[PDB]
This record gives sequence, structure tokens and C-alpha cells, in this order.
Amino acid sequence: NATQINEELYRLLEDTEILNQEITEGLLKGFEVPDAGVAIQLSKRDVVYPARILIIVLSEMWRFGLTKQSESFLAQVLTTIQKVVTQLKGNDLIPSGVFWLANVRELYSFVVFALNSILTEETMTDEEYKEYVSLVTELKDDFEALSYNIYNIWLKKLQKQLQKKAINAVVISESLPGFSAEYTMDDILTFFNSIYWCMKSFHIENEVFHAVVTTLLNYVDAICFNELIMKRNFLSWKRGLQLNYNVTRLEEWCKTHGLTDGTECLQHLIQTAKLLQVRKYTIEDIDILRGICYSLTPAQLQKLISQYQVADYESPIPQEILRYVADIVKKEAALSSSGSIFITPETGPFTDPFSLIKTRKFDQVEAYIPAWLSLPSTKRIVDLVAQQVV
Repeated sequence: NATQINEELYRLLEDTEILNQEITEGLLKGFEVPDAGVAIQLSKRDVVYPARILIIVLSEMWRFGLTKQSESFLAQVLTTIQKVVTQLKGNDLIPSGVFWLANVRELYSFVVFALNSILTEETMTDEEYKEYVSLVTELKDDFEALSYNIYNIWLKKLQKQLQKKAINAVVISESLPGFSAEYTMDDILTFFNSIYWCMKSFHIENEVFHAVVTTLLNYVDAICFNELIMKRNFLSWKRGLQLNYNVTRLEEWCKTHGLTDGTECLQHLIQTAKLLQVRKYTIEDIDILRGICYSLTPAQLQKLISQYQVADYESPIPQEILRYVADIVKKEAALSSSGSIFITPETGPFTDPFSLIKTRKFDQVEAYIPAWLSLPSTKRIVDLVAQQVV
């Protein structure tokens, strides 16, 4: 009895109090991320289970012409997903963020699919039709905004977590303990490995990984560089070698995970490590140093060189070199009209990389809802939709 299926479907969708509470509190706030990482063979339906359920429910609302109730249901959904991402923190930050980007991307992708199909096919007034094209068009803009918003909320949280770890790991932690006599580089690699693996396991398009990682490495370069350039009894040949090792490990991680641009992201740190290690004896050494250190200004060069701490049995930086560098800075300043030492960290807002990319092609998928969930009305809707496939 399809009329008995449709009758039960219709009454389940009409009861917004129960259905909305189930969707918002159970499905969305109660989300569980599947285990990701190495040798983990996740199917898409394990990743995007909330989106796929919402897609089944939304479409059944539209099938029954509950167009205004879909609108209020979706308003709650959008609200809830954004709030959920806004509360993300701690060890779950990476997996849970990637999880939500995957799901919002799935939802946006469905809405674009729906809009195209509503515009392209003849199946009922043209005033009902007009308000329906209008609603879906508006839903597309709302999901585009949600995606932009959550990408940005999450990326900022990621930056904050790196602020906290990266400075100790890259700048202060000794790669050679005692050599010049708490987070380490391993924690930084773990962070970036988690981003790589979650994205891989949750089927995130590769352009997104590159955008996230490039934004983050550039941020690391800025904040760590800015801490280093302030240090006055710290910069030495030994610290240069240690920094080279810290930096190089990140640079080689980039190489192996496709990030050809990585070396370019880390240039201020790479070139600082160089400055701290190369000979600084002659005027020629300093002109060579400048070409090597193309990403550093004369004022930056001059701060680093002037704050360099010579070891016992190491030759001082000659005064002639110190004044040569000070007079390159004096010249560059004066060149601003011919005839900051800090790098500004990029805090966004950032372009949503999903927006630059074709949406996912919508193939119909079997009405599935995970067994571990406890959503009575939602599960009944899904079970009923699945019955009318037989």
C-alpha cells in the first residue's frame, strides 16, 4: 500500500516538533565521526550519514509539497551545523571539522543538483513552481554561506592550535637536546598528518587539503619568524642548525604529501636558518647572504645579524660588516622617494576552496541510516522511503 506508506510518511513529516528535535539534537549535535587514518577503508555513506539522511527527509518534504516546513526545518539545520562547528575544540578539532566540511559539501552538492533538475525537467501551479525555484535558489545561497562560514571558523581554530604548539616546537624545542648547553616537532607532524589522513579518509577533494595546509604553513612561517626576530640572546650557529632540522622535517613532509609549494610557504624560516649558518666574515659574504635570503628585507637581515650570538672560539661579526648592513638599511629607506621587521600573519577570512570546485555529481543512494543511531521518527521515514523502492 503506497497510499498507506505515503499516509504514514506524511504524518511523520507533519510532526515538526518531534522530527526537528530528533534531527537537531540527535543527528546533528550527537554526531559521531568514524575512525580515520592509515589503512582505514571508509565508505562515503559512513562519512556523510547526516547529510544523506537530511537529503532523504528534505526531498520527501518537497515531494509532499511541504515547502514552507522544509524552509523552517532547514533554518534549524543550518543554525545547528554552524553552532556545532563553533564549539569544536581539542583533540577532536581536525576530524570533526573535516567531517562537517564533507557533510555540508554533500548537502550543498544536493541542492545544486536539485536546482538544476527543477529548472531542466517538466514533471503544479506556476506560482507554486515560482516559489519553489525561489526557495531552492535561496537554499543554495544559504549552504554556500554555511560552507564558507564553517571553513573559516575551523581554519581559525586550527591556526590557534598551531600558535600554541608551533612556536615551542619550531623555535624553542631543541631538536638536539642539550646542544645549546612542551611541544616537539613530532606533535606538529602529527597535526599535519591528522589533516592529511582525515581528508583522505573522508573523501575530501585534494584542492581543499592544499588550501588548508598552505594557509597553515604560511601562518607557521609568520608567527615563528616573528618570535625569532625578537630574540636577543638566542640566535646562534647552534640554533641555526636546530632550526634547519625543525624546518626541514616540515618541508620534507610537504614533498611527500603533494605540497610542491611547501618550501615556498616556509621561506622566512628556511632563509633565517641559512643566515644563522653561513659565513658572515666579508662584505662579499653579506652580498651572497642577501641573494640567498631573498624573502628577508634589509631591516630584517640587519636585526638578525646584529642579534647573532657568537660562540666561544667563534670569530665576532666584524664592525665593518655591521655598518655595511646598517647602511644598506639606510639606503633602502631613502630609496622610497628617488628622483616593519614583522611578517603580518594571514588571519583571513579565507576563500572557501570548495567554492572553486565543481560540485559532487548526485547519483541516487539507498536510504541508509546507521544502526547505532536512536532516532525513531527519522529511521521510520528512511525505512518507509526504502519500502517504496521495492
